[PDB]
Formats: sequence, structure tokens, C-alpha cells
Amino acid sequence: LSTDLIKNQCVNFNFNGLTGTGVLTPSSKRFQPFQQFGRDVSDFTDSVRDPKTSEILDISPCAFGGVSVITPGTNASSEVAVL
Amino acid sequence: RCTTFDDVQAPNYTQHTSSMRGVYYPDEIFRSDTLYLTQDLFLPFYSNVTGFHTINHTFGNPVIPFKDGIYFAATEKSNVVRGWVFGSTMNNKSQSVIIINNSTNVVIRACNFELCDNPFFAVSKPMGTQTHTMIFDNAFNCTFEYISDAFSLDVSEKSGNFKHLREFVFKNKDGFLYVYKGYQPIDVVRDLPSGFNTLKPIFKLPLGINITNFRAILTAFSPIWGTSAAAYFVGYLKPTTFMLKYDENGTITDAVDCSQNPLAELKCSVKSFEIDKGIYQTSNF
Ligand SMILES: *[C@@H]1O[C@H](CO)[C@@H](O[C@@H]2O[C@H](CO)[C@@H](O[C@@H]3O[C@H](CO)[C@@H](O)[C@H](O)[C@@H]3O)[C@H](O)[C@H]2NC(C)=O)[C@H](O)[C@H]1NC(C)=O
Ligand SMILES: *[C@@H]1O[C@H](CO)[C@@H](O)[C@H](O)[C@H]1NC(C)=O
Ligand SMILES: *[C@@H]1O[C@H](CO)[C@@H](O)[C@H](O)[C@H]1NC(C)=O
Repeated sequence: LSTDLIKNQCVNFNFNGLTGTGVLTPSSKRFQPFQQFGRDVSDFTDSVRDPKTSEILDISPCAFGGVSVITPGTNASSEVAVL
Repeated sequence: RCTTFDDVQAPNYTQHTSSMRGVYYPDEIFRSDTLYLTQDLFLPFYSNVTGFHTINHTFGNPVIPFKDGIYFAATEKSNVVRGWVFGSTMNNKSQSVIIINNSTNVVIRACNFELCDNPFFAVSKPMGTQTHTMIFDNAFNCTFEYISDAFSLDVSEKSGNFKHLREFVFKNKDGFLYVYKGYQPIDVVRDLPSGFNTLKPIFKLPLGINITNFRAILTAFSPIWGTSAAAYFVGYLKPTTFMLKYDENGTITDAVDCSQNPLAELKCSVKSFEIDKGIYQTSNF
């Protein structure tokens, strides 16, 4: 079943019906005995409870953003730095 | 063994108020520090609550319609309300499910029961234990069976205040029967008081049967029959819009109807419990 634990790496998890990708990490949210998973102020399933160990974990987004290139110009140099 | 009673008073249909009860956890999903709209079956605030009182010569449990899903409350000190039959025809012609507490187990059983017209437990009033299980005469084509853990329940008749307030909601959707539970301690004589308690889901039972009516299974206290003071309260649900309030500990702390007045419906739109002065726009007429 490969019910392992990979913390702090972007993986593509699949719980008991809970699919998706992201970086996994331990949570500290106050559940109930009948909670299974929680959601944020948005409509994303944020936190998760282990079907195997009943551990409260929260799910973070993997990685994204924009790229901006920094140049001093062509007639002087050619090296650049990123952001 | 089907035993009907001799001198039962006709039912009261005495109406009471629904003030702020009927709150349940709608799902299994955690939220916190938030407000949240729902469109689901609910008891509206401050509504007609039919109180069926079991008093000295009054044994009220007729055939009661489930029509849309029901709200139930039980004002208890001696555990008179112990079970229910759910179904449509309330005979052995259609499948009936019976969920009882027989003072040993929570027993769930769905068969074609030959319904006794008067379901009750008989309890010896000077002895203090259950004597009879006069529920059903026959049972066949049993679809579902459940018997819970063995536990010792308080059966004998008590005196004084109603101490125990058990609130139940039953909800047929997608072939299930959603079963809701909640309890608070009380102390009152009659007339189910105001309060605010979120009910908790306990069972989502794949029955798949036509349930239109029901009848509670009460407990006769006998020195054939005799009764003691107990009351149970009839509530229908209606598809409403409420808004919940989650704290930092994920507790439902406040609820608000969007339908009782233009005031609270505005509070559903503005999404705060407090609004200062001014004029605000809501939907069309
Ligand atoms: C959410 O729930 C938790 C737990 O129910 C609340 O935290 C609790 O806060 C109380 C008082 O603020 C703490 O009680 C204190 O305990 C110490 C040590 O026993 C005692 O000396 C004090 O006199 C007082 O009784 C309690 O320990 C604490 N529990 C935990 C687990 O933190 C919390 O306040 C709740 N938050 C909200 C927003 O409802
Ligand atoms: C390079 O171009 C900049 C303007 O983009 C100018 O100010 C600078 O004098 C130029 N340098 C040379 C060596 O042409
Ligand atoms: C039902 O409730 C309404 C208030 O919504 C009240 O005016 C009416 O008298 C109640 N009916 C009975 C039979 O008590």
C-alpha cells in the first residue's frame, strides 16, 4: 500500500479519497473525533487526518511564482541575476 | 405479542417554541475563525413544537409523519423514550427499521416486522426493571442488523426534574438515514426551554427504504399499563439557509437564520453579527 511518510517534499499525495499534490507537513489544529480533513477560509481542503495513524497533517502548496530578470544592459556587460 | 392499551387519553397537540435549537454539524470538515453559509434541512427559529406529553393516563405515540426529515427532543429523567420504528406502511408489508435501546444494547434492525399497534416496554414500577419486550410479533426478510455493546442502563422510575435532554435529528438522503445526536443536562417541569446546542452525527445508515411515517417506542411503568411523567417534542425540518460561526477550537458557537426577519437576512448578506447605522441593499422582490 506504500503508506509511508515523505515530509517536506513536494509529492502527489493520495489519501482515502483525497488526491492532489503539494508539500506535506505536520499540523496542530484542534480537530474532533469525527473530523477527517479541514478547509481554510478558501474552499481548498487544507488539513488532513491520517487514515492509518490518525495524525493531523496540513497541506501546503508546492511551489509557484513569477520570474524577473535583472540586467545592467548589453553595451556594458552580459551577466544577469534572477529573482 | 401485540398488546394495545385500555384507557389512553387522546393526544394533546400542545404546541411549544423552537427558539434556538436544531443546530448540528452539517459535515465532517474542519473550519475555524469563520462564518459559513449552508443550504440544508433545518428547524426554523421560534416555531410550533408539538409536545407529546406522557402523563398518568395519556400514552401519546400515534403514527407520525417523517415527511421531510424530523427534529426530535426527549425530556427525560427515567428513560421512557427508548426506541422508534421507521417506515411507510408500518406493517409487515413494507420494510421497517427499528432502532431501540433495550437497556443492554443499542439495537438496529431492518426487516418486514409485523408491527404491534402499541409498541412499548413494560417496567415493574415497584421492582424497577424491564419486564416485557412487546415490540414486534413477526420479522422476516431482515435487510440490516446491528446490536451495540452491552451496557447497563437506568430503567427505574425517577422523581423530580427532567434531568436528561437528548436531541435527535433523522434525515433521509441518498438512500441513507443520517442520524444526529446531542445531550445537555436540564432541570425543568414541562415546556422544552430555550437553548443552543450543536448536534453531532453518529450514524449514516445505508438502509435505502421508503420511510414516510414513524412512531416512538415508549416505556410503560406498571405497578396492564401505567405511565410516568415524560415528554418528547416533535419538530419538522425545512430547507433553510443558516450561517454558522466557528471559533478557534472549531466549535459551532453561533447560528443565524436567514429567513425569520429582514434583519437577520441582512446579517447573512453583510456577513457580520453587528451592523452600524445606514441603509443596505438586499435581494429583489
Ligand atoms: C480552546 O480550547 C483550549 C482547551 O480547552 C483552551 O485553552 C485552555 O485555556 C485555559 C484558560 O485559558 C487553561 O486553563 C488553565 O490551566 C492552568 C494549568 O492547569 C491553570 O493553572 C489555570 O488556572 C487555568 O485553569 C487550559 O490549560 C487551556 N488548555 C489548553 C489545552 O491550552 C483555549 O483557550 C480555547 N480557545 C478558544 C479560542 O476557545
Ligand atoms: C551604454 O548605454 C547606456 C544607455 O543605455 C549609456 O548611458 C552608456 O553610456 C552606454 N555605454 C557605452 C560604452 O556605449
Ligand atoms: C404556532 O406558532 C404561531 C407563531 O408562529 C402561534 O401564533 C400559534 O398560536 C401557534 N399555534 C398553536 C396551535 O399554538
